[PDB]
Amino acid sequence: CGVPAIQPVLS
Amino acid sequence: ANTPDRLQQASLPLLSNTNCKKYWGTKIKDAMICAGASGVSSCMGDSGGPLVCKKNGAWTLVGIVSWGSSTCSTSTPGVYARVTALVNWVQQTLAAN
Amino acid sequence: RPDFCLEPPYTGPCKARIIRYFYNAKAGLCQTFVYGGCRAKRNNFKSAEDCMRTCGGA
Amino acid sequence: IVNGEEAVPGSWPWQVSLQDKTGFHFCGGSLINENWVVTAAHCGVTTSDVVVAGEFDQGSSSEKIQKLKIAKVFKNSKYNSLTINNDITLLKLSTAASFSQTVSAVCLPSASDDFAAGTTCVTTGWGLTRY
Repeated sequence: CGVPAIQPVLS
Repeated sequence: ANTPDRLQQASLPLLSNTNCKKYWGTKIKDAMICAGASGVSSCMGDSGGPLVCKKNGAWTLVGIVSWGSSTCSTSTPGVYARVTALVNWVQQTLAAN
Repeated sequence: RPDFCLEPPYTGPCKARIIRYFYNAKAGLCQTFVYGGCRAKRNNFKSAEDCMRTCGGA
Repeated sequence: IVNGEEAVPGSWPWQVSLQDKTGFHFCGGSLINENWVVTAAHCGVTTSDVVVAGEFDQGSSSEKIQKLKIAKVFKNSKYNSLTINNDITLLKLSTAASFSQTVSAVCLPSASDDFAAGTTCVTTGWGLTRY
């Protein structure tokens, strides 16, 4: 959990 | 209007209950956690959403968007359900169904 | 007749987008509005009928 | 969110949208696994609402998302309508989410977890941008 395929950015 | 079509996000600082209380006083109950008043704010349509914090590299559910300034004031702390506190119930509920 | 029927719609401190009805005395009818999900006042129905049966003609 | 920034598609995979039959969005929610959604109690979810996972742009003739059905709702018994305390609900899915690359679950904290004040967290949603 808590590990997205696509890394979020800035935030 | 002001109803985004595209998901949004924001970064904000968790507040300590004490400093929260400096604004909302006794309104701040136990299963509540505050954050914000940093220049952003949750607003209409945001409730039930999430407040995540990085625990050991992973994204953790720290709070759930609840309520706050009746106007989405950015100088004002927003309050969320504090997961930590609500957790067991969650677990149990899960476990029983 | 009740007089809460004359109060303006109340959104509340909560953050949802909930559509509700409230009697609008100026207009003379119930109209829709967005409710925050908590701390509702009395002029706030889940339906126009209700709204009409209760504040109707107030 | 007031004063937020537009996010990168699929970067907050746990985030869903609760909508009505007409497709109207009234609250957010979070995925905690393929069968459960955690949301606020005052959202007033009901078995006839829909969970929508996969989105990012709500204004898209058609995307690649999942519309799931609500199996069952559980408001937490202690929720105080007046104080707003213990504002939580779990939605049990009728149909599980196919986890993907745009669809994942968020981690759940431990009861004794301690989150320090001043820490930076994030919040996301499709709520008003201006008041």
